[PDB]
Amino acid sequence: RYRPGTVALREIRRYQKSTELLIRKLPFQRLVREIAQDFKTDLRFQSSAVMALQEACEAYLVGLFEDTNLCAIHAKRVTIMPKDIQLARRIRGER
Amino acid sequence: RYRPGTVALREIRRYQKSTELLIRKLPFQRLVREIAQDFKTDLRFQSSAVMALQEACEAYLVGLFEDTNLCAIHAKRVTIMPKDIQLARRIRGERA
Amino acid sequence: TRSSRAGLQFPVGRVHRLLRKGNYSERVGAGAPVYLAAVLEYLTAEILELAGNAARDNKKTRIIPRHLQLAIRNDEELNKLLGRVTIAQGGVLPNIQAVLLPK
Amino acid sequence: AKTRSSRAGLQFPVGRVHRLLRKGNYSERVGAGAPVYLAAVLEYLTAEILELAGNAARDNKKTRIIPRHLQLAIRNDEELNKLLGRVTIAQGGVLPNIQAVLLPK
Amino acid sequence: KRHRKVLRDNIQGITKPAIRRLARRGGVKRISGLIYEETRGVLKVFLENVIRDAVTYTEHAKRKTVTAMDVVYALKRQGRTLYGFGG
Amino acid sequence: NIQGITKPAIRRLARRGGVKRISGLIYEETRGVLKVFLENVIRDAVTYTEHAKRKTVTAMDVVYALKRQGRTLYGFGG
Amino acid sequence: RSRKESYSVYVYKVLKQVHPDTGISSKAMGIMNSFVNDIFERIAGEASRLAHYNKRSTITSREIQTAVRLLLPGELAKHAVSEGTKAVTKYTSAK
Amino acid sequence: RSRKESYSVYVYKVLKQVHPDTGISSKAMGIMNSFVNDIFERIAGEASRLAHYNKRSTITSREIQTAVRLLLPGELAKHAVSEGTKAVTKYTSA
DNA sequence: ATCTTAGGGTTAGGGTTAGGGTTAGGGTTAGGGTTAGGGTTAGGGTTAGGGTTAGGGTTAGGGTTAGGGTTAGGGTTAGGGTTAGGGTTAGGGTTAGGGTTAGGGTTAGGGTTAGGGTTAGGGTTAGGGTTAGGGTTAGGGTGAT
DNA sequence: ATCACCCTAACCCTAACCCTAACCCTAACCCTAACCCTAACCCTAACCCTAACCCTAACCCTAACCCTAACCCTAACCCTAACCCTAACCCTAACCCTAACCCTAACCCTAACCCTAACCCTAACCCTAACCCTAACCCTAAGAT
Ligand SMILES: [Mn+2]
Ligand SMILES: [Mn+2]
Ligand SMILES: [Mn+2]
Ligand SMILES: [Mn+2]
Repeated sequence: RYRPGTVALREIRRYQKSTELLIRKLPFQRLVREIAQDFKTDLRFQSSAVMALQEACEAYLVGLFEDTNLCAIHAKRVTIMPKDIQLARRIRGER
Repeated sequence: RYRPGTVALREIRRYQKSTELLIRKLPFQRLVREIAQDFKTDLRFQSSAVMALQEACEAYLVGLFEDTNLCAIHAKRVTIMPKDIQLARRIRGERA
Repeated sequence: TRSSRAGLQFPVGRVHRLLRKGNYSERVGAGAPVYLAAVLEYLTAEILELAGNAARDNKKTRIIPRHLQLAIRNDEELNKLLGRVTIAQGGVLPNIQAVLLPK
Repeated sequence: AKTRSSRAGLQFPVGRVHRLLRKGNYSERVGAGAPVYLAAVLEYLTAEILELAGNAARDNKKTRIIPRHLQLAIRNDEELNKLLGRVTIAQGGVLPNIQAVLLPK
Repeated sequence: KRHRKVLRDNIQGITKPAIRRLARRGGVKRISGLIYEETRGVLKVFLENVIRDAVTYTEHAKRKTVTAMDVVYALKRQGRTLYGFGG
Repeated sequence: NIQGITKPAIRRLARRGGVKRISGLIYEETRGVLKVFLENVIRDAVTYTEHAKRKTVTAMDVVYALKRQGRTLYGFGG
Repeated sequence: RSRKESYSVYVYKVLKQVHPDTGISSKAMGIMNSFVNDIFERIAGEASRLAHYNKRSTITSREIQTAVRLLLPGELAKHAVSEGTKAVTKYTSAK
Repeated sequence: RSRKESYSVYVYKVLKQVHPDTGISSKAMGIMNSFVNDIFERIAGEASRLAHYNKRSTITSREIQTAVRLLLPGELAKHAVSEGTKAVTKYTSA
């Protein structure tokens, strides 16, 4: 049995060292068609159009988790909380 | 004698409801010409060019003090520290 | 005038000249300056409305930049549209963080 | 020499650059020197990126430059990182960095 | 030749393990329980904004198919310029 | 001249920013941040002045620099 | 000297139309002119790119349309598109 | 179909001059072409505005140069201006 | 809360400035009419996205133990804040010179237009190497005795 | 502080897939000539910037005091990591078809070119109301009984 934080630190090193997408492709494609179709019906997506979106989302989210962690560390915490995501988005001017 | 944090809160209300520039015009104009000479010698400035810069600086700084305070409050503090200005500037993407 | 024909105060004539002069495209449609002048006039009207109301509130008759600032930052949509713009002599909106407020 | 790229001593296409400037709606006219200067700047910067990326390909033991390499090269150079600061390299990944505060005692 | 399937609750497709992985690349040591629904909220807003603009481009092109370029053009607008999918 | 932007002038800017209390190290940090802001804007403004083959930095040169910096200013000509 | 343009004449007209008993300061008008120029460029530039993307040599009311849809807010774009379509229709009516 | 342009041919040339024993992936080249196009439009657009501001119809090497000076980091800009001035001079010679 | 204390918005007075009603003519925009091509038509190829079948194995969902990080407390030090009084330096009030920006005219040449010419490079096919994925290998650092 | 076991890193090679060198043919850039309006020179107006003087007085700084916020340490809970296993559902390589895209031939009207014409808007002036500046005033909490 590993101590709490060990597998966690190992995971950071694992995923930081790679490029593979981290969300599953079909669940993500469904979310895209859902959101899109519920703005304009009978839309088609080029396979790459969805991939371009997924790359964008994950790049966005990972960079947000960076600022989020900076905020949790700022408040002398180790664990990220909604108030950190919120402050990062506030300062980023996303509101 | 007013309690610590009373004149301070009153000051926020004063300057928040105001628009006048808060830096003195001549000390500011000097800083501008100083920085400029370090860029190109014998430069002239239109009166308005300096005013445009001052308006820009103060607008920038006030908005930075807003994010800074948000950071101080985030860390359960009331008073702003360099680490707050730094975090505001990092998340703003001004800093690394 | 073309502005008269479209029922606008804003200049259709000028807008057309600024579009082809401005290096946006080889050609400009007959409707493009009309639609643009209309949008520009609408947004001018929207700002002047809220600002004039804020000027009215300040016991004032003339709109000053403060009024434009209060109007812009109090509207969610104008604040978004002019979110990365600074109104010279505008000031800030009054807002004290509740955490700072006394006991 | 015969191509305009040959005359300017460039690998990048002066010919194409001129066409793209004219057909891109930037100005009524384009100077003879403008596409030459631009092709040169574009070629310089691609040489600068390819240099650092090829070096990172060589460390990761690879023969071929993949987007990871372009990402490591971009984000490890202060100036390229600034130039491409609001750009996303698809399949680039992140730079490895754990905050020292998180590290064990 | 006939009717498609209704699409609902697909934000739950962005699972807790998938969200953890994104936080690990972001270099996060520990994750609160409320983070998962919050990331879902933030991701939905991000996609709504991008897809809205992409679909506006598709529509302008008088097309039914959202292309990689439409997504690329949308991201550039959002100030999230993407390399690799054309342009 | 960087010391011309005094501790009281900096406190006023923090009050408009809605700050209740200010650390002692803030004054020298604001000075650092303000100098960077001006260096960046004036550098670009002077680059415009220079392109115009002018000696005099105009309001427009400052306006053009700010737009570039993504700090668009309303009221100085453009 | 040399001639200087302005939206002054129109801003005053539109003001006389919304607030017939309200005036405007030299600086407030400065801000109004700065505002008109910024949005003109924002829309004209977006429309310039739209025509370009779609390999089309002309900027039409359709390019202005979707630029407004891209640049304006949730409800302002709704009304601006209405006011624009209204102006064009009225113009097409009057020779 | 319809023909599609690319900086592929040149990126490969500039790669061989720099690292003659290194290759490039289909995607990495995708990123390189995206890079060339972005900076082309960043410089061309800035130069377009410069000529506009100064009431000039033409974009010259002078508009390209101050655009580079405005958009590039200090030292990249320093070398790009050198690289550029060199190319123009050589071109004017030939 | 009830006691004195400051200060800031309130009322009214009457000064100063700059809004906005005004003059003229300059240059912008409009209605004439010709000219050319961009873009609107209908059509077919032809690519390709959506939907389907298929399977199996990764990856997920859910509950379980307990570490160990989060957040309340109290109790220490000192850092900024109020207030004060001496006093540097800022802000107008109001001069003159002259380098600067630049209107405007004369003229040359750089940048465009044109069609034929041909060379570069896009899109085609295809052989072999670099990378990938499955087998065990050892050391490596982890966390219990 | 010693030994156990889970891990990643890294060796082996077999494995495929993607790179890059080949083919060629299509299409863009290149050469040339005459084209013109831009931007180059030139002189020199009339603009506005900097330079130097004055008078306090609003404003900054040192050095008065004590409030209470920040920081450390501790010890309360309980949130959230790590691990296990079952079964969904993703990924995979297929299959197919038709809507969707877009080529490329035909056509016409929209858009630009030109000139001259009225007509709008800029630059200017000058008046006067809105706003500013000052002193006395009530409201309104502020800190201590
Ligand atoms: Mn502990
Ligand atoms: Mn102290
Ligand atoms: Mn020539
Ligand atoms: Mn090829």
